[PDB]
Amino acid sequence: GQRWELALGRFLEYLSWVSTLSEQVQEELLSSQVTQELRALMDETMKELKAYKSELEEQLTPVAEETRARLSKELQAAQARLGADMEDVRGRLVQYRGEVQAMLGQSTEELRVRLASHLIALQLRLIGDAFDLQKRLAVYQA
Amino acid sequence: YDNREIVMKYIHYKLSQRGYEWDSEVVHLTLRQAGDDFSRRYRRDFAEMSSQLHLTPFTARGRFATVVEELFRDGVNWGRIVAFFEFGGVMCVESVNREMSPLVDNIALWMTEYLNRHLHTWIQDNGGWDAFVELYGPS
Repeated sequence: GQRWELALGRFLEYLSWVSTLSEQVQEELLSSQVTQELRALMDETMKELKAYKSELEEQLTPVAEETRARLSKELQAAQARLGADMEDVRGRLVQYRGEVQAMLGQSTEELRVRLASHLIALQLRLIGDAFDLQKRLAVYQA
Repeated sequence: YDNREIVMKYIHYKLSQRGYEWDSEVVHLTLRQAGDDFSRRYRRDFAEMSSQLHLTPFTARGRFATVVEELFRDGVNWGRIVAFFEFGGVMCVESVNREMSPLVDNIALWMTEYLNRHLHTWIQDNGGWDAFVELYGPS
């Protein structure tokens, strides 16, 4: 239970440092090392998550099946949203990069306030999507 | 009807945690705890209204709209409405920390109607508000 959550906590913790938008971060954001790192922590989060739904499908033994072609389908889509949020976080920082590249490495505050807007929206939706899951990973298991 | 009250007490409560306070109760309680579980995943490996934006009295309606759109861009679930409540709270405590507060009443009327108009429809489909307490209650 608490391992795909830890991989997620490593994605969020790194994103947390990118949300600081420090001089350090902005210099980093003009390279491909921050978006490459985000994909790793995401492809780890999804790996630990995909291997954990399988881990439940083993000890999950009650198997009421008229509604379980609805159950797992609701959760196979509710993990589809988590990988979606983490892909979006990565893309929002690809757009920031391509935007400052058209400004010759420069970066306005109108852009950084706009990026901070999207990062906050994503952090919230990320946590909330992971909440709608961890609860739905206790109706599965219980 | 309901949603006006739910916002009132949730904003009420979000002042307390920042050394502040200004102007079926199992719903209000469960939502209060949900926002706490939610927020100590937030401020756990994050920081507060620290990942902030440039918030003036004139841009607050714009940042509220930008964030709330992207929050529900691709569907609605209960975990995101908690974020919507958490975000609305993050608005109000950034206000008094940045020297605004009648904004809070605006933010308060920027959450109610949005539940009333564009969220009320999804609420009754997945079981109404009493469905939220049934899924987040005895947990």
